[PDB]
Amino acid sequence: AALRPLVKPKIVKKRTKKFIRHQSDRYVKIKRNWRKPRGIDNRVRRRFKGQILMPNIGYGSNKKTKHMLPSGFRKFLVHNVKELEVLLMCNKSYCAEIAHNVSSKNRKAIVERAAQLAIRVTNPNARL
Amino acid sequence: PSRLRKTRKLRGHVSHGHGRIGKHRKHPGGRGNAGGMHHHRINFDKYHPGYFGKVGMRHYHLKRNQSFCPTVNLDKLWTLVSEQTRVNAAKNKTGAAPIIDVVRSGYYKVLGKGKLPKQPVIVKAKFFSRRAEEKIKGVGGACVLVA
Amino acid sequence: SAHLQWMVVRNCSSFLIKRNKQTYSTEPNNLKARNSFRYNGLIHRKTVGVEPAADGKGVVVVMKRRSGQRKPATSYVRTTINKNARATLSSIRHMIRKNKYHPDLRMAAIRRASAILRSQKPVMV
Amino acid sequence: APSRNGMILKPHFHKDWQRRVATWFNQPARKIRRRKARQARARRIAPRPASGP
Amino acid sequence: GVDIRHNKDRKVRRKEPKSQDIYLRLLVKLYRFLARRTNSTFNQVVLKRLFMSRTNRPPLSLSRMIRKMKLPGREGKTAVVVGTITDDVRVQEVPKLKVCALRVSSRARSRILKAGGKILTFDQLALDSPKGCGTVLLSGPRKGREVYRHFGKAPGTPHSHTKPYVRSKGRKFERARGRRASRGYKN
Amino acid sequence: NFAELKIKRLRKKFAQKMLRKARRKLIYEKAKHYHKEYRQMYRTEIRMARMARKAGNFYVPAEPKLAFVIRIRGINGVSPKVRKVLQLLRLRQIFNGTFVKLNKASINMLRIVEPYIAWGYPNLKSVNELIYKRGYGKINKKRIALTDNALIARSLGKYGIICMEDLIHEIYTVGKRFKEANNFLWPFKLSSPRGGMKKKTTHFVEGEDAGNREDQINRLIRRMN
RNA sequence: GGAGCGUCGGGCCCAUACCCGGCCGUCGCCGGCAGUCGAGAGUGGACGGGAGCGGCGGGGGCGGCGCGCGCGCGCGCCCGCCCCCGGAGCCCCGCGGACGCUACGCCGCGACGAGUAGGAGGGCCGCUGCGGUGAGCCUUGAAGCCUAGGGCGCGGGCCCGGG
RNA sequence: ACCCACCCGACCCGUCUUGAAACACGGACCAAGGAGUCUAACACGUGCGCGAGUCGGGGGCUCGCACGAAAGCCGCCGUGG
RNA sequence: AGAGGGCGUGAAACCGUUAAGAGGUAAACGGGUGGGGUCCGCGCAGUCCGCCCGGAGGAUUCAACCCGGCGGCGGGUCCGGCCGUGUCGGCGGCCCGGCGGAUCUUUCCCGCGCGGGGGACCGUCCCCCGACCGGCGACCGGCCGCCGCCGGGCGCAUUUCCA
Ligand SMILES: [Mg+2]
Ligand SMILES: [Mg+2]
Ligand SMILES: [Mg+2]
Ligand SMILES: [Mg+2]
Ligand SMILES: [Mg+2]
Ligand SMILES: [Mg+2]
Ligand SMILES: [Mg+2]
Ligand SMILES: [Mg+2]
Ligand SMILES: [Mg+2]
Ligand SMILES: [Mg+2]
Ligand SMILES: [Mg+2]
Ligand SMILES: [Mg+2]
Ligand SMILES: [Mg+2]
Ligand SMILES: [Mg+2]
Ligand SMILES: [Mg+2]
Ligand SMILES: [Mg+2]
Ligand SMILES: [Mg+2]
Ligand SMILES: [Mg+2]
Ligand SMILES: [Mg+2]
Ligand SMILES: [Mg+2]
Ligand SMILES: [Mg+2]
Ligand SMILES: [Mg+2]
Repeated sequence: AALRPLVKPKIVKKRTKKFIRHQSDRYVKIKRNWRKPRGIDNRVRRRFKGQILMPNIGYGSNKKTKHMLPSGFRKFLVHNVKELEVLLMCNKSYCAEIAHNVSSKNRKAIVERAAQLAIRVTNPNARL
Repeated sequence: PSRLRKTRKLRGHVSHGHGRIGKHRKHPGGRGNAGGMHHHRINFDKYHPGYFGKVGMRHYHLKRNQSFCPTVNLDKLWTLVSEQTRVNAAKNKTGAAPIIDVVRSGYYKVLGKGKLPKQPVIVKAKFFSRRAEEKIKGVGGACVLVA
Repeated sequence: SAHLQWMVVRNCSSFLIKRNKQTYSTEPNNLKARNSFRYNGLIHRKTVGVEPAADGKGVVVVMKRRSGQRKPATSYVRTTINKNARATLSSIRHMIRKNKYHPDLRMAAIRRASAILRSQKPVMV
Repeated sequence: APSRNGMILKPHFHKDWQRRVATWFNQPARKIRRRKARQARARRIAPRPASGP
Repeated sequence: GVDIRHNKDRKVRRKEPKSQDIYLRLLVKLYRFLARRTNSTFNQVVLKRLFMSRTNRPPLSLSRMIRKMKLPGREGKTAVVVGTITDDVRVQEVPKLKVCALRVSSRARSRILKAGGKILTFDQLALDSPKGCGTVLLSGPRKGREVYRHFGKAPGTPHSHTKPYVRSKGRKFERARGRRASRGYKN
Repeated sequence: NFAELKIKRLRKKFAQKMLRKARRKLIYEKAKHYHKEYRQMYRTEIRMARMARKAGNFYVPAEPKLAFVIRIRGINGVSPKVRKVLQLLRLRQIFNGTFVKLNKASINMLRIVEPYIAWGYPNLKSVNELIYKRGYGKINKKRIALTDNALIARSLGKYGIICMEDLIHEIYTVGKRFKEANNFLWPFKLSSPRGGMKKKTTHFVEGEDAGNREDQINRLIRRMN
């Protein structure tokens, strides 16, 4: 019996796999991080068959469910308690994420306030 | 602001906006205004007609203060004086006409552009144009030469 | 004016908080936490604000005078309502509706009150 | 190489000008130094006009 | 596939003003509303002009305003100017006017009020006459900027009277081969 | 104040309803009338011929006033003059159709784009199918579907064209106001020909799909529409 | 007795082409919305005298400009009224106005989307330092580093868990 | 997202080139460094201030500069451009 | 000392080992599924909540109503007074109102025809009261109407609570 979101639509994604960078498989100097290839002869940049795909705006997500977590909320990086009381009037549609840097003593304080306010925390059971 | 300049967007692109056929070589024309007569001739002789060649008289030890002769047009002669000269006149009933020393306000010649208002004036100046004189006479005034 | 100082403040205020694709506003007497024109406590001649009470029990409504802003010490006037939920809401509803005071907020103010009241009771299992 | 209309202009940066660039970061300290000196002379020439003659 | 040139698909006209000043944006906000909701095209012209550049909304002189309102019929009428009203020192007798402008220079303001005129801001014009009824919409001369003397058919091209860009005019800055017939040729 | 206004508002509401009723009946009688007209047209072409055949005689019927023109090949590598004509007929995409009124001028244009089109003289049915199934009006430059008469009337009502039936009548008969009603019909986005084609590249007469196939455009229209 | 060659049928196979639908973006709409009636819109409203089942007794037009949900009407009783939303109860409401309205916002309809060299726009993309600002975070563990952990974004990237 | 399987697709990038998977050159691998800058001059575009003006320098007056080598002011406000 | 004297943090290339999985078309790659693992969320029914309503059980105190007080809103009579815009009257500040002026006067004064100061004049800025008007978020005082809070009363067909 966790916090349901207001409306929980079927999130559909056009593509799930990460776009990866050309020849990032062949080298350790090349990272996965996408770059558009700007070679003159380039299988990829001229859209040949059977190559890695190039990201367009065509793959963009449907505005209704963009940034929507699997639970149905969108994140909002809460940093301290005072910054939670913002979400008070949303709680059905956004969720607090508490930051990495926040100490274990005041993570505890944020979580209990959220629970009072019925704001969904996305990483509550963690630091301890 | 480098932030706002172009080269920030060109990161990634190979030639850096100078094209890869012809490159950004060092000095392809010749440096500066080279080739005015040969090979940049068209530019110079359809945007700087008259560049090349001499004309007129030399004048060796020119000094500009000799030829100093700033001008004022009748158009705005009354602007030299405070409004209440132009007002206390078109009034008065003596047919007085106030004096406008043009040289005081920093002009030597009184040229003839513009309508003058029907209101007499004594204008003191170093030089006058013919028409500038005639206008003042017709208003009902007097030109006054001054050294 | 109102609209002028909104143009000054719309993007720069300390109270504003962006991050993570949302925007919010922490300025007091903004019920709904929004960076809106409508919902912004500082700008408007007439303002509503529904905070919780410092007791732990009840809600406080915070209505702005008009008499004299310029003098922030006296500007806002507060009033605790420590009543049976339904009545608490009706008290705030009248305050807004029957006074003709910022009827834009009416329902938003009621929702806030409702959320405050939810927040202050026995929690869960 | 000139390109379609402009001032056919002749900048004088063909000598070793960067050897002889004279910056002006002094000027404040200069102005202060002058004003201090000026105030000293006034104090020396006691009831005389600071101006000079 | 479909053959259309996608070349001149996007129209280039301005939508909002590029300026960030808050008062001008408030005026725009006002005049957007009036433009769409009214049927007046006055509001639509005023809106369009609020977006345009400094160059593009030149200053109207006093004298040019006077003479445009001197014209037979537009009497007891408000002159409207999206730019600035400046003085003419070479005009003296200034009638009593009604003037709307984004700015009026101090000297021009004195001149107009002294004569018994009125000066309106654009918000005041909206409350007075929302649909621009009884207005003479003017502009300053667009082609006044020196800049336009350098444009056109290039100099050194027969029958072109185009100011060439020259570091300094004088006996020996141009005016030889290509201007004198005595030196080579002339256009 | 109150009941006087209310009654006035109710009166207005009825007056409106009456008007809509009256317009609806008008439409209904125009459709009835065009039904009778088409019936008479069809019969009287037979009537004539039979009377010619009774004598040792022939009835050459009227050369056809209107034709449907389908672009049947694509948009790559197309001559400049051909390309211009195609976009004067409103045939940018492949498999767009349009009605075209025939005349010395128009026919010579169809000839300059022969190998790029199939065309012929459409049936009444063909005109109905096209307009109803794939009729979209050019309304403030927005391709919009003709879901109600209100649209057609709004644009064409100044020509005595006030319903889909009138539109069909004007297109089929090639009336005074053909140009205007035709231009108002956005070009017909037909699908590919089910059952395929014979040969896109060659003329009908020599086995292909291109060129004038007169009567036989109707068969093509069914398989695409 | 083709899985060859010439002439011809039906049938079927599939492209990023065509059609219908979804979703992303771009362009365009004198696009809409700062709070109002109204869908081929072709009026609304005083107010005064005279009256009333009267009306405006005009085209096989097939019809748009006039007609059958009322104009006068039921009630108080031929005369009066035909009344006020702090209450008509509402499909239109002109008395006040979004859940919506960061108006650099929000919303609606169309159309369209290859791209080297090159140009332009937007980056809540990223790095380092400065003025402001977050009653920010931090030995109850900052930076960095690592991670077959969980997620977000078209993407540049980012956020969380564990070490 | 780690591994493995299978069907279909699929040649190595960068580069000059009409044309590169090339029997064209550079490149074993990884880390860190690494190339459109600044000044001056012009031009056009845009934003802001003032407008027949505009202007700021250079200088001067106000402080030991904590922040200041700033900020402010000047019949110098206009010699002058 | 998972900080051991070239010792903070300790990346990659590269190597050892441990675990898992595979292995005749060099490997690696894109699309699509499947199999196995790793952890992550569950559930030892997840049948998820929220309004309103009806019932049957228990629960305290009030809403409704007035009375007393406090505070707030809005209103017109602008009623009374403060407040300020445009206009008119005072020529009243004008010398008890200053600056500016190539307006004037050397009838003046002082210093040497000029400088400084008066004195006229013009432009600009301030007092007095009356009248008209925008009666403007620029405020007070009473009166009115409404709202809210507190305190009195109202004991139970109302009043919320709880399951
Ligand atoms: Mg190539
Ligand atoms: Mg490129
Ligand atoms: Mg370039
Ligand atoms: Mg190169
Ligand atoms: Mg080159
Ligand atoms: Mg070459
Ligand atoms: Mg000196
Ligand atoms: Mg293109
Ligand atoms: Mg373009
Ligand atoms: Mg071809
Ligand atoms: Mg493209
Ligand atoms: Mg290559
Ligand atoms: Mg070879
Ligand atoms: Mg080589
Ligand atoms: Mg090598
Ligand atoms: Mg590096
Ligand atoms: Mg400029
Ligand atoms: Mg250590
Ligand atoms: Mg160390
Ligand atoms: Mg170490
Ligand atoms: Mg290993
Ligand atoms: Mg093994």
